[PDB]
Amino acid sequence: ARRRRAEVRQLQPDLVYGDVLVTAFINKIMRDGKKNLAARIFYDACKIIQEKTGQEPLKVFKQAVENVKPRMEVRSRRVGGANYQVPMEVSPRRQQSLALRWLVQAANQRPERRAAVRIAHELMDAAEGKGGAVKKKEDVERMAEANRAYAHYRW
Amino acid sequence: GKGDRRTRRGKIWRGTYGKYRPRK
Amino acid sequence: GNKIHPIGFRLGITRDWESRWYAGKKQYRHLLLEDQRIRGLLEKELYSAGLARVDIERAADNVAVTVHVAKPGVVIGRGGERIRVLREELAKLTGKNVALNVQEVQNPNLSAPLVAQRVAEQIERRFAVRRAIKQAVQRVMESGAKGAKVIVSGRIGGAEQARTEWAAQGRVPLHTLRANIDYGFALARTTYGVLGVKAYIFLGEV
Amino acid sequence: EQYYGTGRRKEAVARVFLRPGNGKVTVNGQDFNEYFQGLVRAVAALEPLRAVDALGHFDAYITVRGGGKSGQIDAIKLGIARALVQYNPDYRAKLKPLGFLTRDARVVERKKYGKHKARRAPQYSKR
Amino acid sequence: ARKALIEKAKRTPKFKVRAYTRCVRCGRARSVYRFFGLCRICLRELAHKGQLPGVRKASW
Amino acid sequence: PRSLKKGVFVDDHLLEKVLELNAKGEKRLIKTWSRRSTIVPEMVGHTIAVYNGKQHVPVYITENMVGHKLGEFAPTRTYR
Amino acid sequence: KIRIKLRGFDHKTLDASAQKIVEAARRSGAQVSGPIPLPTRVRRFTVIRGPFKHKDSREHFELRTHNRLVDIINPNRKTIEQLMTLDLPTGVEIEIKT
Amino acid sequence: ARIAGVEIPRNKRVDVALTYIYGIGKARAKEALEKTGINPATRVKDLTEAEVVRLREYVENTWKLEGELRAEVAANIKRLMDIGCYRGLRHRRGLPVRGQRTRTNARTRKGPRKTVAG
RNA sequence: CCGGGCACUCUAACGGGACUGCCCGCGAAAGCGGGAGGAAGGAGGGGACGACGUCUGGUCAGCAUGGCCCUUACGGCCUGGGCGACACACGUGCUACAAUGCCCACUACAAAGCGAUGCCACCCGGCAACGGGGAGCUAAUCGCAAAAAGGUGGGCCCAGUUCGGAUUGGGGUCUGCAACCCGACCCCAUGAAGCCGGAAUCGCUAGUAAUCGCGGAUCAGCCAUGCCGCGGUGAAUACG
Ligand SMILES: [K+]
Ligand SMILES: [Mg+2]
Ligand SMILES: [Mg+2]
Ligand SMILES: [Mg+2]
Ligand SMILES: [Mg+2]
Ligand SMILES: [Mg+2]
Ligand SMILES: [Mg+2]
Ligand SMILES: [Mg+2]
Ligand SMILES: [Mg+2]
Ligand SMILES: [Mg+2]
Ligand SMILES: [Mg+2]
Ligand SMILES: [Mg+2]
Ligand SMILES: [Mg+2]
Ligand SMILES: [Mg+2]
Ligand SMILES: [Mg+2]
Ligand SMILES: [Mg+2]
Ligand SMILES: [Mg+2]
Ligand SMILES: [Mg+2]
Ligand SMILES: [Mg+2]
Ligand SMILES: [Mg+2]
Ligand SMILES: [Mg+2]
Ligand SMILES: [Mg+2]
Ligand SMILES: [Mg+2]
Ligand SMILES: [Mg+2]
Ligand SMILES: [Mg+2]
Ligand SMILES: [Mg+2]
Ligand SMILES: [Mg+2]
Ligand SMILES: [Mg+2]
Ligand SMILES: [Zn+2]
Repeated sequence: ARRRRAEVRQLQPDLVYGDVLVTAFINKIMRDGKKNLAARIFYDACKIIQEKTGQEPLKVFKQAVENVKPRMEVRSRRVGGANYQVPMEVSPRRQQSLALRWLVQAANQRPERRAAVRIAHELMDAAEGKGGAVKKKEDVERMAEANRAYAHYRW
Repeated sequence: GKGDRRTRRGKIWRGTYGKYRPRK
Repeated sequence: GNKIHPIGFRLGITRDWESRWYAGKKQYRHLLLEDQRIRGLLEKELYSAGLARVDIERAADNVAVTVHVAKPGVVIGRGGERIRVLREELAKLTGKNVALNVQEVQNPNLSAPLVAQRVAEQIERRFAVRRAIKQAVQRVMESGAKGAKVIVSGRIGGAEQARTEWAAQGRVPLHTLRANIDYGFALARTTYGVLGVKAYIFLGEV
Repeated sequence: EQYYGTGRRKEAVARVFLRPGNGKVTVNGQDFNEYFQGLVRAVAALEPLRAVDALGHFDAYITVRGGGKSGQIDAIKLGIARALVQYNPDYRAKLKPLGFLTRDARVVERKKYGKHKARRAPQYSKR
Repeated sequence: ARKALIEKAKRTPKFKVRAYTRCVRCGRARSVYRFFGLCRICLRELAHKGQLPGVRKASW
Repeated sequence: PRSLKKGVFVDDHLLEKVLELNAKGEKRLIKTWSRRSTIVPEMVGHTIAVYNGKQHVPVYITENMVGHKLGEFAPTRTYR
Repeated sequence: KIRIKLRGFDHKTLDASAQKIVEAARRSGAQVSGPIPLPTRVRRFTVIRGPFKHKDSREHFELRTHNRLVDIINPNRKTIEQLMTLDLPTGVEIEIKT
Repeated sequence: ARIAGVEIPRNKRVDVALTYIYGIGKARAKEALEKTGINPATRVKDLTEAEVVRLREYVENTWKLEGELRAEVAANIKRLMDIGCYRGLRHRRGLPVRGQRTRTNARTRKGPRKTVAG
């Protein structure tokens, strides 16, 4: 977007919990445009969150998403002819996007048989501070702040 | 997938009928 | 690679079909071939009279061919025998045994096909092409014709390099649908090659 | 006695007839959960009622046809909104902020030549 | 469009399969629309000239 | 996995020729441009020169060759 | 009880002729049931613009066939007085059945 | 168990396990289990010795199987080659026999890709 | 379905409707930001439309055409072969490498088109391609027809396999005078490479991408996975 500022799309609220973050996670799970299958996967995963954890799955989901959000990342920049890894903060929308994308990607990396079990286990582990998505967050916050010397290339 | 003759989706893709896709 | 035909661009509004008749899918091609043969034999005989348009209508084995000619005295002949011979050839080619009508064109310098034909005759007589186009556009503009344009294609003046002489004046809004622009195309067969003559005449707005 | 709403979404129509009653919905003679319930967004079609919190004041007879069942759900939403507006105009100021009376004009875009599906340009390599 | 091939029109093609269709105006062999009997080029030309009743530019 | 139809097709050009040869003997090479015809049992033992597009190849027919076409034993293209 | 199917390429000529038939049958017949749209039959044609390769323009055209369904009731013998030969249209085809 | 040759399927559905027979796909497995009156859902380790004898009795001699099948295919191709047929030539050079193009892929008939200069 | 009626849906002609008109802020103005009302606003969305000219761009092989050249052959007819040749290389695509999947059964919604030496309901034979019989349809009224993903139930349980159908053997159907070179389709058997792809590189900003099926033109048939259209489900992201 060069001319305008590219305003953000407003998502419809969730049909169960009434949260737009849940709908965004549904969309990140969605594949080939199958909304019903993605919602089936996510709601069965919510059914798995209970009877495994006494807490309501909405709280677990939100706390896991909060645990996956990275505070700083690192972008490449061409300076003086070379390419440097410059660390800089992250806007909240990009925090949410990276959190949900990493949740889905790390969920599909699990050895669990069907999807709902994968999403449920990944959400639980990310809520209690482990899993592949938290590993991704830690790796990003390592790369960034591992190149602190380039912080004056913030831009 | 859609390239197997002896499947439903195969007959639908090739646009034919047979033992693996009857006409009721 | 641009500038589509204006008549074909306005066939919906401010322009009508030369052939206007209904036919099924089993009869459309035959009646179309018949109309094409009609126009072919017509333009091979009435060119001396300067025919600008040939309209064709069909109801049921009857064709209301109407020829718009600037000089009907040539298509009529002496006492009306020329039209008799032409209707005879019509009934011989197509056994439909139909009639024929002639319409005089007032101010032939407002019908673009006749303007293009005049410029083509001039170019074929080894006339100054620039002066030909200039005088043609002047004659068109000097009688109504809120807009005018005449274009002549390559080999201008028998040159070895193909050129394009523009010589236009007035208002020719081709992109305006309601422009009601009469378009005419003519060829000039010379000893050195072929000359293409296009004529645009703009009249009326709505 | 009866309040009517048309609604439309993505080449789909759904006549909505609101007749005060128990609160059970019928669609094309079938039950609301026998046509739906296998589509998650189905309950969204009943959002207008929850907007006014009636949910038990009106029975619904709906006749839907055209497009797919999701556009049918959204058209049912708009039809219920229109019938509810015809019931009491004072409901308009309650339904306008939620955009339920807003007709969703998103239609499938026409496929164009040169492309694959109306925008997907064919891949090239140049080498 | 060679003149010899215009022998296509034949009451005795010696076979039903050997009978193909050509453009009546320019003598084309490929892209010969059956509804009009013309080719595609003559189709576009006569459509622009307005000699095809009812034919209009499509836009939707 | 091939098939043509019931009522196998054989070109009647050489169909009469081979039986006219069998009627009096086992006459020598025949020249045939019809490679579309099918081999019938009454041809076994003869020798047919099939036109491959350039020349006539002397195809000798045996018992195990019945059912195929003449063109299958007359390769048209040349390679290496 | 007389079936009438009007077919044409121009939506103006068919409409004008149908209204003419309706006005000619009202004064001499019963309460005419008016014309019915009878959805249009559209046939398209896609043709490459240039005479050579240039595959990605295609400038397609269309040809539409519109219909009308007058269908007058009470075929009175006085109705055909004003009818069956009084017409302006040319590019309109008429179909009549019992 | 041991059915129609030296091949023994084990620990899966009887029809899918019979697919591992050379002369038997899924259609012939369904046909055998249908004419033998055997539930295809049961596992091989759950088969009655009488049911194994029955399936063996049917399948052993109802169609041509492993050894005779491979030998008959070899004999068919050998006959196509010995008669000098065009298909025999295509088999002789290792090229597509069913009228495919060879300027491009059909690698699966020509084996690996032997690149040369150009 | 019958009586029955034009309210709704639809169908196709006309017309209304949106113009920064109204409110607030800014501004010299044009206009910008926001809001109300509205079905929709700040170009509402998509086409048609593409200037003076440039590339001595492409095509005399669609047609026309100057010049040149062949005219017992550089013209013409026919049979057959060839344009389908394969040590190889690239482009564009299709099908996949699977469990957000595959298979089986049952079941539910679409638009745009096509149809008389045509589409073929339905009955019978056939595992099937299909054949025999045969109803309707000059077609908003009959047919193509089944939409598919989807839903429900069941099977498969991570393995080159109930993933994937290349190759090949055998038996057939139809078109056509004729399927060897060189057709599609059906049935049985065969079961390949392929576990998300190096350097590099492509498309797309909303009903778009992705995915799913449907039709059409040319055509006796068809190598269509192409092309042009149609609708179903329906995202992600734009700091700059
Ligand atoms: K040039
Ligand atoms: Mg990851
Ligand atoms: Mg398979
Ligand atoms: Mg689409
Ligand atoms: Mg010529
Ligand atoms: Mg042909
Ligand atoms: Mg047979
Ligand atoms: Mg363009
Ligand atoms: Mg096997
Ligand atoms: Mg080949
Ligand atoms: Mg009315
Ligand atoms: Mg209305
Ligand atoms: Mg414009
Ligand atoms: Mg050049
Ligand atoms: Mg060149
Ligand atoms: Mg070629
Ligand atoms: Mg080679
Ligand atoms: Mg060599
Ligand atoms: Mg290349
Ligand atoms: Mg049966
Ligand atoms: Mg009806
Ligand atoms: Mg299931
Ligand atoms: Mg397998
Ligand atoms: Mg391998
Ligand atoms: Mg695997
Ligand atoms: Mg854009
Ligand atoms: Mg076809
Ligand atoms: Mg197709
Ligand atoms: Zn032509």
